[PDB]
Amino acid sequence: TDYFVIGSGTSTRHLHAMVHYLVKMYKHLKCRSDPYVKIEGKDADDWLCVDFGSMVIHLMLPETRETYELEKLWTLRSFDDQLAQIAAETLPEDF
Amino acid sequence: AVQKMTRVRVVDNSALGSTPYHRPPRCIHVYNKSGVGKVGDQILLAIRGQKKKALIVGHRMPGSRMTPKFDSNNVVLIEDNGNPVGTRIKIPIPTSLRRREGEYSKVLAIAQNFV
Amino acid sequence: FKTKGVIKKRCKDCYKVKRRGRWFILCKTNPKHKQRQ
Amino acid sequence: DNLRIFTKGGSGGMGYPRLGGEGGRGGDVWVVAHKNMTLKQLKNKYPQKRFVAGGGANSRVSALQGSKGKDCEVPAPVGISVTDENGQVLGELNKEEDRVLVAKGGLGGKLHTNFLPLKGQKRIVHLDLKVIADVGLVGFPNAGKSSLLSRVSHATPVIADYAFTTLRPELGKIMYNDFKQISVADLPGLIEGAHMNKGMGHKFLKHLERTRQLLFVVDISGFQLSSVTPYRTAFETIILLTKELELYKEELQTKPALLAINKMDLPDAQVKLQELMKQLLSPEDFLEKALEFQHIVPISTVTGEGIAELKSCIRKALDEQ
Amino acid sequence: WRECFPLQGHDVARWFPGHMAKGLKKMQSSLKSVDCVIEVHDARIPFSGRNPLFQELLGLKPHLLVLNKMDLADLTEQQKIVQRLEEKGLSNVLFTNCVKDENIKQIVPKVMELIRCSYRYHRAETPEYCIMVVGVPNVGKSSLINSLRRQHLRTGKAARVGGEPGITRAVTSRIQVCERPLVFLLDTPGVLAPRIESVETGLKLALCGTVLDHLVGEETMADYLLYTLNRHGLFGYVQHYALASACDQIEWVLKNVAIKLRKTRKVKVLTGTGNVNVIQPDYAMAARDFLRTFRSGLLGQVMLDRDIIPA
RNA sequence: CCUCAUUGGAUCAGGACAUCCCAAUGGUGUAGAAGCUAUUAAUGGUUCGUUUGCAACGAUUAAAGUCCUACGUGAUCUGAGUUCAGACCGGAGCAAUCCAGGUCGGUUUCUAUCUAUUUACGAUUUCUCCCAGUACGAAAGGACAAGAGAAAUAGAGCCACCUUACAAAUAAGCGCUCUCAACUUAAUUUAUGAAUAAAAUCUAAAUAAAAUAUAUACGUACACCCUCUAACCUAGAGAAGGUUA
RNA sequence: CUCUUAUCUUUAAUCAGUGAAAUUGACCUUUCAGUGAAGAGGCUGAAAUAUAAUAAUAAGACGAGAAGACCCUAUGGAGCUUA
Ligand SMILES: Nc1nc2c(ncn2[C@@H]2O[C@H](COP(=O)(O)OP(=O)(O)NP(=O)(O)O)[C@@H](O)[C@H]2O)c(=O)[nH]1
Ligand SMILES: Nc1nc2c(ncn2[C@@H]2O[C@H](COP(=O)(O)OP(=O)(O)NP(=O)(O)O)[C@@H](O)[C@H]2O)c(=O)[nH]1
Ligand SMILES: [Mg+2]
Ligand SMILES: [Mg+2]
Ligand SMILES: [Mg+2]
Ligand SMILES: [Mg+2]
Ligand SMILES: [Mg+2]
Ligand SMILES: [Mg+2]
Ligand SMILES: [Mg+2]
Ligand SMILES: [Mg+2]
Ligand SMILES: [Mg+2]
Ligand SMILES: [Mg+2]
Ligand SMILES: [Mg+2]
Ligand SMILES: [Mg+2]
Ligand SMILES: [Mg+2]
Ligand SMILES: [Mg+2]
Ligand SMILES: [Mg+2]
Ligand SMILES: [Mg+2]
Ligand SMILES: [Mg+2]
Ligand SMILES: [Mg+2]
Ligand SMILES: [Zn+2]
Repeated sequence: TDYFVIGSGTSTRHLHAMVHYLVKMYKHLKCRSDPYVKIEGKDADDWLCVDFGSMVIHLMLPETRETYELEKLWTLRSFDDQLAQIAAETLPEDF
Repeated sequence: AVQKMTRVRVVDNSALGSTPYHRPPRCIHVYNKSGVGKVGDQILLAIRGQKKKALIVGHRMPGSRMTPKFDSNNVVLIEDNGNPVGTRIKIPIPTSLRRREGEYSKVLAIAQNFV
Repeated sequence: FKTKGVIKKRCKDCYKVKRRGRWFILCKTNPKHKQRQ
Repeated sequence: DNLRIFTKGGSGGMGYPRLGGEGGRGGDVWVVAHKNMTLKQLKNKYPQKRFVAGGGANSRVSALQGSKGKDCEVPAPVGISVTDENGQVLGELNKEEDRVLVAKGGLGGKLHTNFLPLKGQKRIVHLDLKVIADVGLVGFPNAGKSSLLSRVSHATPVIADYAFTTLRPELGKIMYNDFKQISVADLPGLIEGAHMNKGMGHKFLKHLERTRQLLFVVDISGFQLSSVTPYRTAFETIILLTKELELYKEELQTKPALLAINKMDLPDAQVKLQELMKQLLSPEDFLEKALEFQHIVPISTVTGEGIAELKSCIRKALDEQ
Repeated sequence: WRECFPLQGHDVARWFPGHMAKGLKKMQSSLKSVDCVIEVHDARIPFSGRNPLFQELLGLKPHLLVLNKMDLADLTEQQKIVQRLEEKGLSNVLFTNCVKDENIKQIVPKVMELIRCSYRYHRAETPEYCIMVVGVPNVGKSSLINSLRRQHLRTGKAARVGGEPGITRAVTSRIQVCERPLVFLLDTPGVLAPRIESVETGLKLALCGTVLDHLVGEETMADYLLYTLNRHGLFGYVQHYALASACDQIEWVLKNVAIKLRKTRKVKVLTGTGNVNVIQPDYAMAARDFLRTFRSGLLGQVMLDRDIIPA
């Protein structure tokens, strides 16, 4: 995507309201030729993600944002602390 | 192609998979009307006595031209609510997952490398 | 519309008709009162 | 939300003489906790309210023991209070995984003992979800409570022009900018006393018991309401309100409550509002201990003036306890 | 050291073969000729397993509980066990070791006295006292036939005694046990339950050997030993398996046990470049041997149901 | 005084409707959403496993219907059982033997004479998107029709790619493509209007309409009278059929 | 096994030579409903219908075979045991 957007929300209710408002405005605001966008994560109760053609928005609760740390990964593409801990291995026989 | 009783490689950093255990995970169910599982198709694993949902992110069977064939059947674990269990994926993931009908944006966010 | 063997009126407003080869009691006030033979 | 249910325990199977042995205990009714949504299903779906259990199988040749009967179950809303037909509280399914032996299956028929068969117990059991609102509205007739609920929410409340109106309380959840929803229910105007269940009575007053807090509307016009000839002042009305509430239940008086002045729009009402300020707080010309919570705000429902101010006070008290 | 064994997501232990169903029918039909019913069980598990149907279906006749395998169990609080079992409504309970004929004499006098209180109706004239033994698999139910067969009649083994569950399949004919009271026994196949209660009880019920271990895997069960063995304080596996020091991780202990026993497999692992077959230590074999030592009593005496009995 | 002994599976399925899903409707203690009950309809469909010897569960699905065809079907195949020759325990009998008690072992073959049969069709279901987080509803929650797009399965075909073979010019699927119209009705709902003074009444009155599943009216396919030494063929068992500067 | 596929040999098929077996009341040997003892190519009533081959399937002819099973009978046998 061209732009990656992450925004926290007060509660689950607030999260649903923000997602619905953006989609409603998106359809109203032109995009007549452009196709439609799904709302993903409704089954999820704390993290909702909407992927527009050139932008992706992830709305999640504070604790979910803290655990996943999406900001760090995309800011630091290959130097994320969690990524660093993931090493590589091989498979030798045991003797 | 993943079926019932296939052996799978968890490609997350989640403890459920990451931890070395003498038995690999085996597929118990493929969520399709077709029994076969391809890229982007969910499956139910039996991993360490636990039944856990997962998503296929690559397989050894050939696909259509211009798509990547992997050497192992790769899978990511997703929670019941649909949020990924693990927080990082360092293995390349095909970009076809974006346009397949379904919810894959959460997994794509967690994946740094795309092929 | 219940298909019963005997048709009996249940209220004053109920009335009877012979449509499509069968007897009906049709009540406008209370649709519960509808019966077909 | 205060429905009733009848049940019947299974009968005990009769035994087989000459060493055939016992008969199976009749089936018993166990109300089983499930998703709270079941209350709508119970009252409406499966309208027949009789829950009966299979009687135990009679002892058969070869001295087969009884099947022990077939049990029956009632899915119920979480938080339901199980009470007898007489009103005695058998139990409450406050938490999940809370089954209750509401009815007793017929004692297993045993030929060796005194009784060959025995019939199952059957009873009427009240299962009720009396409105557990966050706060409740208690006021005398013509107070204005329905009008107050009308504007805070969009509930189209029945407006009680005369007494003994709006018998069923109307539940309304109040939305807030914080996305917090507070449920408020307005019951009908209550009569003085009512400890003997006069008129409207205290039967609906059980609904307030469930409510965490109490909301008191104070119609300024009610002050010196001639009626037949009580001519109750608002000062008197509050004293009667406190007294009658104590008689019905001591705990009700102790429960957190708030005060809502009404009908202040009229200039004379504003003069009375100063009289309302005078009444209570500092001692006046009294005509037992009583409680004044002091969460009193001056508003007029008809003009919709000061309504926003009261909303805040309510939420503060709620968030506190 | 861990705090609580993870039981989220694990399933219950469903075994219930067909013979445990056809059998249950024959047992019901045999009520005609049974004066008393004896429930055998594993002393290590006082309050679990315990197929409820036995009290339900076989409740017609008087009942007696015989907790077997007392030798490989901790019975310091035996007094406490009786107190609660009295509350359960099991006034008479017996602890017996079949292999070394411990306390097996007492059973017959109690059955005699117990029968005297009851009525016999149709069988009031028969002089032979026929009683019936039931219980879950591998509780010594078949052995109890032989231990009494010899203790009183001094004749010899008459019922096939085997380690693995399922040896005795159908309800058999009577087996003579004594001559003076002329007591016969009816042997029946072990039945567990159509539905065990909890994932833990089912996990415990596999420890003593009541259900085939492969239905549980033998890997979600070896872990349970280490938990309870360490929790209960019986740090005996370290000495027996010459481990470095106490531990609470299966991958570690089973790594040590496997090396000690010089057991390895050729196991296919799936790496990122394709399947590869790599020789590895037998984690599966160690789990079995670790289980088979526990069950043999060389790892110590245990009270799997603890803090449930005291209360 | 006691008692007790044909049926699973595989393959291929024909049919009933007393309908499990799909479709059209009446009633409601049907606000919406979920449900309940009844009418109509036989259209196509109606999953994969574990322990099992009958059930007992797991994960799914729009649904995992109930029955009849001599377990529908062993000259198509297969496991039990009936049930034996050997052998053990348990229980009988002085023994031989025996038990409608356990268990382990344990050979049915068939070249089809007759009938019958072996060369097209016009599609089902599910999810997502939109309408629209709207109508409704105090909130919670949350539709219908209309409209667009994806797959799954079935049917009919094909080989540019991919894959697997022949270490051949081919054949396959694990690859690719294509699938539609309804003249004719049932439950039910309307309009006009007599018997019957109505400013009534859908009508086994004369009338006008709408409305499941079915189906063949209506289409597509076929259609030519055909030389043959022989060779060749993406046609074929033979014969037939195609091709021949 | 999902879910089958390709190749080669055997057999098959066509040409030449040689040439059996069980089986067979007679047959100019059809479908549906009925009747009947669980039962019909052959009976009752409808219907269908130029004639002969070749290669295939196995629903039927309660298809063909063996010294197969099961119960009962005989003032038929025989082996075994005894009290
Ligand atoms: N002047 C004035 N009139 C008011 C005010 N609030 C309500 N009313 C009037 O009071 C009239 C009587 O009905 P009202 O008391 O509102 O109904 P209610 O609240 O349901 N009464 P009850 O207490 O019996 O349930 C209403 O018709 C309304 O016009 C107010 O603030 N000022
Ligand atoms: N240590 C010990 N082992 C015992 C004891 N009784 C029986 N066993 C063991 O348990 C096994 C025999 O079980 P068995 O007597 O057949 O009991 P069962 O319950 O009748 N068997 P089943 O599982 O078939 O129902 C053997 O491994 C035997 O050594 C005992 O008192 N102590
Ligand atoms: Mg069919
Ligand atoms: Mg029908
Ligand atoms: Mg046949
Ligand atoms: Mg043949
Ligand atoms: Mg012999
Ligand atoms: Mg065998
Ligand atoms: Mg052999
Ligand atoms: Mg045999
Ligand atoms: Mg032929
Ligand atoms: Mg639509
Ligand atoms: Mg020849
Ligand atoms: Mg002819
Ligand atoms: Mg016929
Ligand atoms: Mg004829
Ligand atoms: Mg020939
Ligand atoms: Mg034939
Ligand atoms: Mg004779
Ligand atoms: Mg003779
Ligand atoms: Zn009526």
